[PDB]
Amino acid sequence: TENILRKSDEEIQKEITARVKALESMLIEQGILTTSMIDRMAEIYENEVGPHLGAKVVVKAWTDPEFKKRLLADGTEACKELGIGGLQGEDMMWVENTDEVHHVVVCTLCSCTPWPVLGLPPNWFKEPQYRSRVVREPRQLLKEEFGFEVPPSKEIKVWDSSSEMRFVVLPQRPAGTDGWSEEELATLVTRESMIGVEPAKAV
Amino acid sequence: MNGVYDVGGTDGLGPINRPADEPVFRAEWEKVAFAMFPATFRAGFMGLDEFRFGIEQMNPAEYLESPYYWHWIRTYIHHGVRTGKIDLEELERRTQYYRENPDAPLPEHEQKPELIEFVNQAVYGGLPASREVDRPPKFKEGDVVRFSTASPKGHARRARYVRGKTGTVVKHHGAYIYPDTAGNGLGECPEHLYTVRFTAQELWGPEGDPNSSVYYDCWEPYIELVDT
Ligand SMILES: [Co+2]
Repeated sequence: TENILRKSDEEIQKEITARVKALESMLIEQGILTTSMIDRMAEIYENEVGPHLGAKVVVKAWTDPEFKKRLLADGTEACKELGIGGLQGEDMMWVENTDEVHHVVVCTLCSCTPWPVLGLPPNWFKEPQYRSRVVREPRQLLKEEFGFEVPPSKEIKVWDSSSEMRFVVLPQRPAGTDGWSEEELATLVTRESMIGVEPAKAV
Repeated sequence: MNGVYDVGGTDGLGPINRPADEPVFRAEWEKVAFAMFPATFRAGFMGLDEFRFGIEQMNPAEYLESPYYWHWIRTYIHHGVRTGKIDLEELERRTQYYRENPDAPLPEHEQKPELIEFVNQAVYGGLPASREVDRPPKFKEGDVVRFSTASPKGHARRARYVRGKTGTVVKHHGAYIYPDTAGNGLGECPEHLYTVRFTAQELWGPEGDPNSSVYYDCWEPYIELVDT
């Protein structure tokens, strides 16, 4: 939104860059931060940990009734079966979408998300607009922002992750996918479908 | 604290800004900001709850429109100063130095295998906040409870929109680090954790969706029994 008091994005970026490089120089001299540490954290979340991991969990649940039960019973333990877990995903509780219920996740108090299965969240998920509105007008928000229309009669459960427990949505399996392989099914699972702002891809 | 950051239910923040696609890190400074998390954590600048409290104390206007990772930088500085690990004056001088010399080098330093070890361990092993306590859970599934109307001036996870509201316990997750103490440098003091369900009508009155409910996590002290 317009704010006549705000500097240009270019000026904002130039100031932040200098402030961060300055702080970085100090932490480096203190011996608690190094360039290899920086590069390692970045490579992990730019190429290793992402929503493709959550997709693997979803497709296994879609094709393994027993795994699905275990997943809904104890998310952290189930995902460990696939070597999936870790930082900010130490405690996961998966919730299943059905014809009677739709789940949507948010962190109104900040921006928490289960990185081990979704990777670092897109900026809109961490911003004030989505966080403030989703717990108050979830149906309208889903329609207006994501073009996702949830029938009035269908209940919308909004999960506000205020603790370290991380909620992840197990989207319903799209129709027309009988007998599909886990690899083929994975193409339908999106980060958005596991947040609940969109259903898995149709067709 | 009753900070602006507690946005759940706030009106007028505007439409969502969502590009078709975006990189994990939009600029090099963001990668640095991100990596400083495990770095300062290992260095004892702060714990996770304190980390959040530092961001909560930001200038509201700055918080609402600044890049997300800038919030991280503010909390690092906040705790660096609090713990006396960061000299604000030196930081200001260096900031000006890098403003005038953006391509100037960073200080010479030796790489440290233990820092990489820390990163891999934290990422793949995680930093579990679950803890064991001697007391049994006070509540159970099905209990009807009321969320406290307390308004701590320090850190807490008591969204203003659920205070004084009545809901039903959905699940007991065991005990975890307690924000109200941890975020204020008072220790983990673990408390049992529960997910509680609140109908939209209870939260928003008539303006609430007739067929929606919000699930919010509550540490034991946050709720008191209404009906078993
Ligand atoms: Co958060």
